[PDB]
Amino acid sequence: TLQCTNVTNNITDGELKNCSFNMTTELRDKKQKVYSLFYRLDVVQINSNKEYRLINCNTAAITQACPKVSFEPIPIHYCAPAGFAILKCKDKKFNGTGPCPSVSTVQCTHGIKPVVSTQLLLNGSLAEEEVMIRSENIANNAKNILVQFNTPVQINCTRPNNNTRKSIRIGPGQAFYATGDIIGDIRQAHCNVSKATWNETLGKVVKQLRKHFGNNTIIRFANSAGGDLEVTTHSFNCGGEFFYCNTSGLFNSTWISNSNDSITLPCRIKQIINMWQRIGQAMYAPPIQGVIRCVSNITGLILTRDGGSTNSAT
Amino acid sequence: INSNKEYRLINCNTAAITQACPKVSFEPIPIHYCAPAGF
Amino acid sequence: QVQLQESGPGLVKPSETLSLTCTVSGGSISNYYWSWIRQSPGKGLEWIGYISDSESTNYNPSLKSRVIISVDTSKNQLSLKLNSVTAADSAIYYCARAQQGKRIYGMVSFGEFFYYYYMDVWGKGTTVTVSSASTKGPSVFPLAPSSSTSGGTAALGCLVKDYFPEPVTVSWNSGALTSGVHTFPAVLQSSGLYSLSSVVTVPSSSLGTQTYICNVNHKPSNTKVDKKVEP
Amino acid sequence: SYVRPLSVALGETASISCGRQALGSRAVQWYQHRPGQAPILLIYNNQDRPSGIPERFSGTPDINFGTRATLTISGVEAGDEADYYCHMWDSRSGFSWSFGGATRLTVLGQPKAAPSVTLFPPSSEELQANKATLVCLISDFYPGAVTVAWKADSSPVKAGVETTTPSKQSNNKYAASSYLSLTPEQWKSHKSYSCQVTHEGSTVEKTVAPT
Ligand SMILES: *[C@@H]1O[C@H](CO)[C@@H](O[C@@H]2O[C@H](CO)[C@@H](O[C@@H]3O[C@H](CO[C@H]4O[C@H](CO[C@H]5O[C@H](CO)[C@@H](O)[C@H](O)[C@@H]5O[C@H]5O[C@H](CO)[C@@H](O)[C@H](O)[C@@H]5O)[C@@H](O)[C@H](O[C@H]5O[C@H](CO)[C@@H](O)[C@H](O)[C@@H]5O)[C@@H]4O)[C@@H](O)[C@H](O[C@H]4O[C@H](CO)[C@@H](O)[C@H](O)[C@@H]4O[C@H]4O[C@H](CO)[C@@H](O)[C@H](O)[C@@H]4O[C@H]4O[C@H](CO)[C@@H](O)[C@H](O)[C@@H]4O)[C@@H]3O)[C@H](O)[C@H]2NC(C)=O)[C@H](O)[C@H]1NC(C)=O
Ligand SMILES: *[C@@H]1O[C@H](CO)[C@@H](O[C@@H]2O[C@H](CO)[C@@H](O[C@@H]3O[C@H](CO[C@H]4O[C@H](CO[C@H]5O[C@H](CO)[C@@H](O)[C@H](O)[C@@H]5O)[C@@H](O)[C@H](O)[C@@H]4O)[C@@H](O)[C@H](O[C@H]4O[C@H](CO)[C@@H](O)[C@H](O)[C@@H]4O[C@H]4O[C@H](CO)[C@@H](O)[C@H](O)[C@@H]4O[C@H]4O[C@H](CO)[C@@H](O)[C@H](O)[C@@H]4O)[C@@H]3O)[C@H](O)[C@H]2NC(C)=O)[C@H](O)[C@H]1NC(C)=O
Ligand SMILES: *[C@@H]1O[C@H](CO)[C@@H](O[C@@H]2O[C@H](CO)[C@@H](O[C@@H]3O[C@H](CO[C@H]4O[C@H](CO)[C@@H](O)[C@H](O)[C@@H]4O)[C@@H](O)[C@H](O[C@H]4O[C@H](CO)[C@@H](O)[C@H](O)[C@@H]4O[C@H]4O[C@H](CO)[C@@H](O)[C@H](O)[C@@H]4O[C@H]4O[C@H](CO)[C@@H](O)[C@H](O)[C@@H]4O)[C@@H]3O)[C@H](O)[C@H]2NC(C)=O)[C@H](O)[C@H]1NC(C)=O
Ligand SMILES: *[C@@H]1O[C@H](CO)[C@@H](O[C@@H]2O[C@H](CO)[C@@H](O[C@@H]3O[C@H](CO[C@H]4O[C@H](CO)[C@@H](O)[C@H](O[C@H]5O[C@H](CO)[C@@H](O)[C@H](O)[C@@H]5O[C@H]5O[C@H](CO)[C@@H](O)[C@H](O)[C@@H]5O)[C@@H]4O)[C@@H](O)[C@H](O[C@H]4O[C@H](CO)[C@@H](O)[C@H](O)[C@@H]4O)[C@@H]3O)[C@H](O)[C@H]2NC(C)=O)[C@H](O)[C@H]1NC(C)=O
Ligand SMILES: *[C@@H]1O[C@H](CO)[C@@H](O[C@@H]2O[C@H](CO)[C@@H](O[C@@H]3O[C@H](CO[C@H]4O[C@H](CO)[C@@H](O)[C@H](O[C@H]5O[C@H](CO)[C@@H](O)[C@H](O)[C@@H]5O)[C@@H]4O)[C@@H](O)[C@H](O[C@H]4O[C@H](CO)[C@@H](O)[C@H](O)[C@@H]4O)[C@@H]3O)[C@H](O)[C@H]2NC(C)=O)[C@H](O)[C@H]1NC(C)=O
Ligand SMILES: *[C@@H]1O[C@H](CO)[C@@H](O[C@@H]2O[C@H](CO)[C@@H](O[C@@H]3O[C@H](CO[C@H]4O[C@H](CO)[C@@H](O)[C@H](O[C@H]5O[C@H](CO)[C@@H](O)[C@H](O)[C@@H]5O[C@H]5O[C@H](CO)[C@@H](O)[C@H](O)[C@@H]5O)[C@@H]4O)[C@@H](O)[C@H](O)[C@@H]3O)[C@H](O)[C@H]2NC(C)=O)[C@H](O)[C@H]1NC(C)=O
Ligand SMILES: *[C@@H]1O[C@H](CO)[C@@H](O[C@@H]2O[C@H](CO)[C@@H](O[C@@H]3O[C@H](CO)[C@@H](O)[C@H](O)[C@@H]3O)[C@H](O)[C@H]2NC(C)=O)[C@H](O)[C@H]1NC(C)=O
Ligand SMILES: *[C@@H]1O[C@H](CO)[C@@H](O[C@@H]2O[C@H](CO)[C@@H](O)[C@H](O)[C@H]2NC(C)=O)[C@H](O)[C@H]1NC(C)=O
Ligand SMILES: *[C@@H]1O[C@H](CO)[C@@H](O[C@@H]2O[C@H](CO)[C@@H](O)[C@H](O)[C@H]2NC(C)=O)[C@H](O)[C@H]1NC(C)=O
Ligand SMILES: *[C@@H]1O[C@H](CO)[C@@H](O)[C@H](O)[C@H]1NC(C)=O
Repeated sequence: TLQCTNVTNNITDGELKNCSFNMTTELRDKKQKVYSLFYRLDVVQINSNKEYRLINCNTAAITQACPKVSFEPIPIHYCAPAGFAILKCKDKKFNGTGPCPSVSTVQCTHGIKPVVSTQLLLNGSLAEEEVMIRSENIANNAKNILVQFNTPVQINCTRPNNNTRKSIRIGPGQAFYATGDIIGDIRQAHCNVSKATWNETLGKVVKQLRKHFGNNTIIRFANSAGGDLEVTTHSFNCGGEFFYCNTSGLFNSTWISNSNDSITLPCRIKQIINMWQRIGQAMYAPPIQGVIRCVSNITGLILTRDGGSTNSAT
Repeated sequence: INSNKEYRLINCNTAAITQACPKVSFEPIPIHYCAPAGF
Repeated sequence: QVQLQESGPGLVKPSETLSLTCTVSGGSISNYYWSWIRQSPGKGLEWIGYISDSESTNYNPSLKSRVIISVDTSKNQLSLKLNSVTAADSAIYYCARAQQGKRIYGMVSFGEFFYYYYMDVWGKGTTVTVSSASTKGPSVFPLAPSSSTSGGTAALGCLVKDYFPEPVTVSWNSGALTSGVHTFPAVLQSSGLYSLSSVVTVPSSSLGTQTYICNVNHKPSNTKVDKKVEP
Repeated sequence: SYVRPLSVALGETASISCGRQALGSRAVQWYQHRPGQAPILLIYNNQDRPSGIPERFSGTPDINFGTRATLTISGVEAGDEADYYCHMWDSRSGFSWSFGGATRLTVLGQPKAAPSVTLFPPSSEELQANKATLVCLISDFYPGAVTVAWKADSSPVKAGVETTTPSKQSNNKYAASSYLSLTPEQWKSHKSYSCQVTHEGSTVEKTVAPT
């Protein structure tokens, strides 16, 4: 239990915190107080000046990822063995299921990069076509939707704080990576999209779904309205710390009867995550020091209807 | 580090330790490495 | 093209209310913003607060107990009153003219800025200290020339000895002359009163009697005094 | 709190340090101060500067973090003599209500100006007021480091011994006065009286006598 309150700033925008705190040194009976900088979501209060406790402490353990390993995704080619074979389909207007007339033989997948993303996909494959996309059964709401593009538009997620860090030794060989002093401005995590391309790739996502709810019908959009903190917003990895932006500006339009203007999308950054909806030992994500900047290539998205209401009205 | 006097274990600085089980012994014995059929 | 002057009646008793106004003859004052600053000898400058045309006020941390400042539109100028002055608040004060710029570390919405407040053109300043003293006028005596160095040049000055604060006009012939001027600021005495001297350098061929008249004023005592000097 | 000192040589340009060093992106105002009269202004953004000011001084612009506000004072002269104030406004510090600490400068490398004394006895109607007193005047002397002594011929005074400390005109050199509480009795009792200064390691200092 490791006391803190707000971080130095003119009171503007749970931005972040700065606790000062007990710890065990390499020697046993020896202890030490030092400070670090956490974020709103990693800790929750109980009682004094004041002081909270780490959100996961409630239910699970944590093993911090070794910063020697990195989570930049790389192409993976899954392979069927001798005595078997994979196979690929090769018509562009193919929808989710059905026999494929154009077929050619592969044994190992093309390069799939395992991007950890919730509600959107990007830097993925892109069909030479107009983005025709499928469900398990569109007629029902409960089973998701999975778009993916024809020409990708760019995405660059940002927070321009140069974090500092400091290795400090917990004990025999264990070195905890405390986040250190911020030097420079205070700056929130966000992400840019020029609507010019967004609304027009949108525009072609608009017209094709029509071929399943009539060519004369309403369509709609606003923000996610159900679930937990992690999936209601864009969970993903960029360079070592994970993002969570409300996609508010994006889901902003109704299109019926058929200067830069760049969207900017606020995100919050996490460090300790119970991923893949699995309770158990958490992972503490070490910080990232200096600037950050990640370009990106939107290819797809994931959606789910809400269900019961008047048929085909709205 | 500092009294009457007292020190700390040289490795405490950088690493952990697991003591060898005295049931196992490190007397060396002949080992014959082997190539398999097909080699 | 915008100008200044500040008006202090003098010194008001301890535990009391200040009154100072500083009029401007430059333009429209409901378009901008004029604050206050304080010099005090043996200490540094200090700034204390402000307020707007759209009446948004502000004070200085150590001093916000009872500073209140509201300004007039008919008379384009500011009117500051305090309450409960100590001997320490003794000081010359300049009405300070603040021009604002933005800065921003980025793009407005995000949040994105403190605003700086920098200050263009201010006033000569009007002097006010504070102590429990009344008002009296100076003493006025002439100290004739020497008959100094070889002709031409010679010397002559006026004496003013016993007067309440040092800040007093002392013009010569209503400012007809300013050559060779040097008025010495005064010396404080154990009695507790400034004592000044002020002198112009003359030539011995200039002599003599061409109506040099020494003209001194002093407002808290409301004294108007001139004095004819002669060898 | 108070003044902290920096000295430079005449003709040549030097540094200026500042306290209070910023934490985030900067926007520091200056203020040139002269004791008694209005503090002028040399910049408003670390980049640009008001009108009518010589195009010499200039703070360091916020190009990246790593910069620390600094000025360089070319063509030094006695006119640059003043105290100035480094008023800070950074990204995350709150409303900055104090200025920068007062900062000294004196220009070094302007050799000295000898004083010049005047000396003009009590009034023709101070005598009647039952009081009498005459005061030395001196002019144009650098440095403003001078002691004066008053002189009953063959005996100093050590009475009514209060004088200004050297304060300075618009000629850039200092001035001073020394007043002499006396009585009209011992004023005529004595043949003459003096009041002679000790600027530098030199003298030049004459006397006066009653009518
Ligand atoms: C994602 O999408 C986002 C959405 O579009 C996008 O957001 C952008 O983010 C970036 C950063 O991520 C932002 O960049 C910053 O922008 C700041 C502001 O720049 C704008 O505003 C100023 C101010 O305008 C006033 O002042 C000028 C100057 O006199 C007047 O001429 C104007 O008329 C105006 O005055 C009126 O308006 C005021 C209100 O603003 C009123 O108060 C006033 O009374 C008047 O009514 C403009 O000058 C800027 O124009 C210039 O820049 C743009 C590009 O930004 C050019 O297109 C344009 O042609 C001009 O060149 C612009 O309009 C910047 O101040 C800031 O840069 C300073 O700070 C950084 C860090 O703090 C420093 O490293 C940097 O050096 C800069 O400091 C300079 O300036 C300061 C202050 O002046 C000086 O003190 C300092 O010495 C230094 O001077 C140097 O540069 C000077 C010129 O800058 C020069 O004069 C000097 O000689 C010296 O060389 C920073 O760049 C950007 O604002 C966001 N966009 C928007 C629209 O807000 C984002 O990029 C996207 N991508 C992501 C997130 O990855
Ligand atoms: C998160 O929470 C944490 C809580 O645990 C926060 O951590 C705390 O943060 C505060 C920040 O306010 C720290 O306070 C600072 O402590 C300084 C320690 O003092 C050292 O120096 C003393 C004497 O100097 C020796 O060492 C210097 C090198 O440092 C050396 O050059 C010199 O020759 C000499 O050997 C020494 O006795 C001490 O033991 C330390 O070693 C202290 O100096 C700081 O004082 C500042 O700030 C105060 C604020 O009012 C000023 O009034 C002071 O004048 C002083 O000003 C500084 O800046 C001036 C310019 O503006 C300089 O003129 C001053 O000299 C001084 O600058 C020095 O250091 C600069 C480099 O930093 C140099 O450039 C200068 O030349 C000077 O060397 C201040 O009080 C806490 O110590 C710290 N605690 C812990 C446990 O970490 C953390 O900040 C929080 N983070 C966030 C983001 O909120
Ligand atoms: C999300 O973020 C991404 C990434 O930020 C965004 O995508 C990027 O957008 C950029 C456009 O703003 C683009 O890069 C630019 O290219 C410009 C050139 O284009 C213009 O000129 C060419 C012809 O030259 C035209 O064809 C074109 O149509 C345009 O008219 C540059 O001008 C840009 O800036 C200069 O600085 C950058 C640094 O940021 C340099 O990298 C760049 O090269 C530019 O010039 C210097 O460097 C070159 C060599 O690189 C020199 O030749 C030149 O003289 C300049 O000199 C410096 O370097 C030399 C050494 O070479 C040295 O001698 C000298 O002293 C100087 O130091 C700018 O670079 C990106 O390509 C683009 N990225 C991607 C991946 O698409 C995206 O839009 C964002 N999306 C959203 C929604 O926000
Ligand atoms: C991701 O990022 C997006 C982008 O913004 C977020 O979207 C926001 O989501 C929040 C959900 O928390 C929405 O908040 C809800 O808003 C309603 C409306 O607020 C009314 O009630 C409050 C009292 O609670 C009033 O004070 C408000 O007053 C406004 O209007 C009057 C005049 O009508 C005016 O006097 C006020 O100053 C203010 O007006 C000013 O702003 C409006 C524009 O907003 C403008 O028209 C006006 O001219 C002024 O400029 C207002 O009447 C609110 O009632 C809801 O209530 C909940 O909280 C309150 C406590 O605050 C409880 O009382 C209540 O029971 C509920 O619990 C919500 O707060 C917000 O609208 C929405 N914004 C947008 C643009 O979509 C996402 O939430 C983000 N997601 C995450 C996960 O971070
Ligand atoms: C992590 O969680 C733990 C759980 O408790 C937190 O607990 C803290 O433990 C310590 C030690 O048990 C508490 O220390 C207290 O210190 C005060 C006052 O100490 C001051 O005065 C002392 C003399 O009275 C003096 O010895 C102290 O230090 C001197 O010497 C050191 C070098 O040895 C030097 O560095 C100093 O500068 C001084 O020279 C210090 O000046 C004391 O009054 C407390 O009372 C105990 O002892 C008295 C009798 O003296 C007894 O009557 C009491 O009942 C009590 O037994 C005690 O010694 C510390 O106070 C605890 N924390 C809090 C908030 O109280 C721990 O802090 C967490 N974080 C960590 C460890 O980082
Ligand atoms: C995000 O935030 C980080 C901060 O962590 C930024 O990283 C910093 O970037 C700057 C670039 O602007 C780097 O500076 C460069 O350093 C290199 C190498 O340094 C050598 O050469 C420089 C001279 O150029 C010299 O200063 C260095 O010497 C050090 O030690 C000397 C004594 O031997 C001393 O004389 C010298 O001044 C310096 O020590 C000083 O600092 C310490 C405290 O910091 C102080 O106690 C000491 O007394 C001295 O005052 C060294 O020989 C140069 O080649 C470059 O020219 C440039 O100077 C920083 O090094 C770098 N810092 C870190 C920690 O990485 C990011 O740039 C920033 N990015 C963005 C995008 O904002
Ligand atoms: C700086 O830290 C303090 C905490 O020490 C923050 O104060 C917090 O302010 C929020 C409102 O802005 C309070 O939330 C309240 O929650 C209750 C329900 O729990 C709700 O009914 C109220 O309407 C309100 O939303 C919160 O209690 C309060 N924390 C306290 C009092 O400990 C402050 O917001 C921080 N600074 C910034 C800029 O956020
Ligand atoms: C991002 O998308 C582009 C296509 O939109 C991918 O291919 C690039 O295409 C542009 C022109 O369209 C070329 O100039 C680049 O050289 C191409 N890059 C590569 C690596 O082939 C690009 O690969 C995508 N970025 C990724 C996958 O990281
Ligand atoms: C579309 O979504 C955007 C938010 O992404 C809404 O934009 C707001 O518009 C007002 C102007 O009336 C701005 O002052 C706000 O700052 C905007 N909000 C944000 C969060 O940027 C817009 O109103 C939406 N339009 C519709 C019809 O849904
Ligand atoms: C036309 O619209 C009505 C409602 O507006 C809807 O019920 C009907 O299914 C639509 N027909 C087609 C062919 O889309």
